[PDB]
Amino acid sequence: NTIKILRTVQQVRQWRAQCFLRNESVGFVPTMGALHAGHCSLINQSIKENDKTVVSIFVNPSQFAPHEDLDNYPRTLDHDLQILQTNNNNNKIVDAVFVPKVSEMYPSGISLDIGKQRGAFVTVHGSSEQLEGITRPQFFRGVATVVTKLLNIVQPTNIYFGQKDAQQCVVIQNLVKDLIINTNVRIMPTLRESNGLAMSSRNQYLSQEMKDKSSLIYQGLKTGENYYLNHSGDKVSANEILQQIKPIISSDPDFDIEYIAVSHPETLEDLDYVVPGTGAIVSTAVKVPKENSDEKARLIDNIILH
Amino acid sequence: NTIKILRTVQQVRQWRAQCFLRNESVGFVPTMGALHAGHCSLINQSIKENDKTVVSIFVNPSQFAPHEDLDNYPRTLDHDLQILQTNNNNNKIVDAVFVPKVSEMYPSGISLDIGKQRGAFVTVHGSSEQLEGITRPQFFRGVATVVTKLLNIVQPTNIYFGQKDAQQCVVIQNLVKDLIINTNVRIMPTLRESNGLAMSSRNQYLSQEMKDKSSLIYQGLKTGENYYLNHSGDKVSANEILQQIKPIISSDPDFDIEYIAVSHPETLEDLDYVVPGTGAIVSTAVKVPKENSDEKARLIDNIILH
Repeated sequence: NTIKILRTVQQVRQWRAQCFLRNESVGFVPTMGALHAGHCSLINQSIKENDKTVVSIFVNPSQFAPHEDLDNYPRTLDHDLQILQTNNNNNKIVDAVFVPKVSEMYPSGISLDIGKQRGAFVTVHGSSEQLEGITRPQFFRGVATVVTKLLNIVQPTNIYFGQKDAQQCVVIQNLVKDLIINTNVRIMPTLRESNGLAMSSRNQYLSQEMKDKSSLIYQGLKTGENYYLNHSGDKVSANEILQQIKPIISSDPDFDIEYIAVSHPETLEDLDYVVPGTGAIVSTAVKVPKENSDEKARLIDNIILH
Repeated sequence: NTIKILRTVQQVRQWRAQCFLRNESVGFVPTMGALHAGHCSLINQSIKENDKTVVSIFVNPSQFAPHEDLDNYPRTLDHDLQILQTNNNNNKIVDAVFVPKVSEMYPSGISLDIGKQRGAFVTVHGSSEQLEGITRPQFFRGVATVVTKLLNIVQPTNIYFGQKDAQQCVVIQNLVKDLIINTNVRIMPTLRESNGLAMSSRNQYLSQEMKDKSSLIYQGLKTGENYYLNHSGDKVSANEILQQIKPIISSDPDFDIEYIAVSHPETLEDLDYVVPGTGAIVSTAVKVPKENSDEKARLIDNIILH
């Protein structure tokens, strides 16, 4: 009837053991808090597909680099609980939310200084170094490590991720494949504002004109997608797809394009051709102006070719 | 009634799902084949403690280094099946044995060349670099990676290891602690020949005088243990314990002592004092003559202080 807040691993074990006893499937949505409509899309899918659903809220230290001041990451638990309650008014419910301390998730300790780290860590080699990993070479080892721990605590039937973090989704798919984990990885299409802007935590605090300006990014990617579709079931030049997107995201002089890539959906290696039956991940990272000064927000988005 | 040979992950999933349906606890003994009485001691404990028991036989490539010719590791499956049947005559039974191909355990491929490796790997930092890891710096990453995969395939209630590989046991205990895995790690005392020699695969093919000569190693360690016991519940100098052992293993001029260590049972850092209530792992690696020429066998053994 109401959401159980689980603070410790043993509390989750007890909660999950009762799900086991009841023969209930268990969906799992991992988050770092600061919930928004995108997270609710995942949660609502978990509720459709599973008898019971649990959400985690944990700001994972090991995906941050030492030069980042992790102490100013926003803690918004009361807000997040409200999101979860308001979404529940709009539907089974979210049954439990897991909000651990760092020491529960890292019983042997954790440092941002990799030279000081101790204990078990997981690296998905070959999925972690390119694209988003270039500016954050430590990031996907942190992600794979904490998702492994969460999967071992919750032991879900299904775990849910949003397509907007495309490389992250590939890292998790290969994590589950390679560690041979008994869970389904469910990748949900990105939830978008009306104008096509991918949902993010920035959205709700930007002016309408700000969000409208940023919707050009998706508009660029959609043009590349429409190009590939018209050419069918013969292979399509990846570079020719890139030439449809870049001039459109370039149409705004204020945007700084960090990359636009056409990548194999399993190995993330650059493609020369997109083949129907295999497809591609077409992803980008773009710097857009924030509100004032020279501070700029880094937005990512992508579209999947099949 | 007879042992099911499971070849694929899906076969194990089906077998384990029937154990789940039957509400049966599941004990698990992982091996690389070439079974001997030591393995049977683990298996017999698993049968005492669990409704169902499964053994794996898998020579794991990722714990070997490129200069090692993995192709001459002995494959003895028919022999191992005989061990498992003969031990079963002496008792529930071993219900299943899992004998996978490399490609099933490494779906993204495997190389001994670490620079060519791809996919998820697990490292237990801080437990992997000292002692046995000095001559084999790649070894315990290989071990932690394959045990993680096996634990995710079998999903056992209990997993069994022998104390003789003391560092290996610490690596697995910290693996399960740090990845927060829902299994008990059961460490069984080392099974020994009558003269005290730790059971190994070499034993059965050495002359009686060969095994009798090698029993000096355990005899050295036992003297250090008896020293620590007499001093009680005050702390005991670790170096003074070492001075009881080394002259005894040195009594044979043919033995080459690689190390003798007094180590913290959780961090494996060198101890200056062994404190009752914490204790220590006292371990050694010794080169002894093999049969002829200059080839020498590397033996390891240890004793646990409490």
